[PDB]
Amino acid sequence: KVIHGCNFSSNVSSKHTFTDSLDISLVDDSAHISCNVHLSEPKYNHLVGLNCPGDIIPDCFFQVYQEPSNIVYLDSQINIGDIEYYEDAEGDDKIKLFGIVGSIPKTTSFTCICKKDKKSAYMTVTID
Amino acid sequence: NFMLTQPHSVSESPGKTVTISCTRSTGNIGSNYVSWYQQRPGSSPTTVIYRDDQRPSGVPDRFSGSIDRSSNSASLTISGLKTEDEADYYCHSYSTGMYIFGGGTKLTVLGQPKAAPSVTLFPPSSEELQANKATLVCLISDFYPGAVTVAWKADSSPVKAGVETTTPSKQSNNKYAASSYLSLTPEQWKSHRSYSCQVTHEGSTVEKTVAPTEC
Amino acid sequence: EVQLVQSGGGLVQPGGSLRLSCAASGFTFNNYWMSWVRQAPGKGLEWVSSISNIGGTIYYPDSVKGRFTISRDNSKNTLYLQMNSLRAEDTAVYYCTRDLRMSDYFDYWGQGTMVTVSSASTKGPSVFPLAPSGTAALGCLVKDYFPEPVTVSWNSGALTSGVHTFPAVLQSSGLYSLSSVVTVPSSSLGTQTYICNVNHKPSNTKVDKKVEPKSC
Repeated sequence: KVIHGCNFSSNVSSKHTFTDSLDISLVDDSAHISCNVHLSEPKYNHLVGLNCPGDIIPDCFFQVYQEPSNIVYLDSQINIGDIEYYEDAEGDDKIKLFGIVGSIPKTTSFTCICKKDKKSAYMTVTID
Repeated sequence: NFMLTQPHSVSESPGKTVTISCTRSTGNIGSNYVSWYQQRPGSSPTTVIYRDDQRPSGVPDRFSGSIDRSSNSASLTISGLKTEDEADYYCHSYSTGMYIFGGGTKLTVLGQPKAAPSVTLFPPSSEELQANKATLVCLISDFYPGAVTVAWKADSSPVKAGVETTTPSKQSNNKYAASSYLSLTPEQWKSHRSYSCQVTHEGSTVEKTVAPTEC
Repeated sequence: EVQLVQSGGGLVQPGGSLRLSCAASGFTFNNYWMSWVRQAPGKGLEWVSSISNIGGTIYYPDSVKGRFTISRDNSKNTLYLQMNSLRAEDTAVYYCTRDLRMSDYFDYWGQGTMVTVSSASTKGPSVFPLAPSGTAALGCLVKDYFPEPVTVSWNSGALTSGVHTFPAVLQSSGLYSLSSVVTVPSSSLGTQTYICNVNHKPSNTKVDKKVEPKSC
């Protein structure tokens, strides 16, 4: 199974395969580039998450953003009942995921931040 | 990881300016943000610089930070010194999962002339030796600013073990005093030609020596 | 305003345990990282532990990894530091901080609370004379006592000029030592008696020690 999300680490990880990738050790200090994920399916059965080699802001994916600054809880944002939260570790690599099964009332978007040194990569998810 | 190294102390007169360095031992000082913290005596720290050169609210523009990518060093600069600027200052930088602090720098805003320490060194008493013990007592008083460094010699060889040294404490005449004790055995006291207490204050070093002699 | 009110430390014997608290107010507790930073008396800042917004990330240095545990209770807006297997090297003033993770710095600090790890018990000092070699210095050594303080006088209060009683050193044995020195005219070394009076009330210790010139 694939994780619909972004791998910002430079490890060649086997436990986890993401749909998108963007090596954080590439962008300018105190700047950001985005790695966007769009999901559009009738009834889902997907894992969503990221692999961050620095620090994750906020505490995704229980907390997500709306430079973002509005911290929100994912259960309130997607407004679905059963959301499974998962995590993994590979040294400094931090893998935070969430599983989503079923239908979604309203199309919702949210952002999660991977920060490494002065460089921060954003991951914005849209789900219809 | 890395280390951040600051000078032990700096000093200047009111209204003058002072700069405190923070040299990163390995890696690039420009890779991670540097922050600076002020700590007045007996107080909790407060942030005066964050993100290399940003000032929190409440910090006047007399404070400023800069980053030197060639010397791999960050700097805090304080101009138009006031008495309340007298503090210990710490630089800080963060790498993933590790928080690194500089050693700290004493800033003395001079309120009197610089003053050399008066140093007295006492050898172990006959009483203490008969109790099968040996202590060397090195008394340091009347120095300003209140920053000193103590080292002990066995003859001319450095002594690293058995050394207990107090921090400077403010006297009644606003100068500072300190003390350093070297515990020895009676044999290593008698089996050397002399021991030495080396006090360094503001770059000038004062030395006193005592020998295991009866007379 | 933002507040970090730290709660209650104390004295612990080595290998004991102790819990520190930090009550936070004025900001959304769930949206910030928080840290503990300590400082041994006379020494520098040393980061102890950090915790992310709601526990997603926790960081420790190896000096406390396995012995200290950071946690937080968002329903009480409180940060905790659970300290176990305490060593004497853990003696420090522990500070509570709020962090801005995005800018890698501590933007607010607590007032601090002192934590002392000592196995020392009450013990009176041993007093030794520091004999003198136009003016001469003499004194007496007050050694291995607990707890503070210790008062020293010379000649029962008759001699107070030229007297200097230095602050104590805290040894790694947990015991204190200090020294009192008095500068006297060398011409009186043969004719004036010098007795230092050392008093340590916690142990009902009173010592009169005469400091004589060396016979040689």
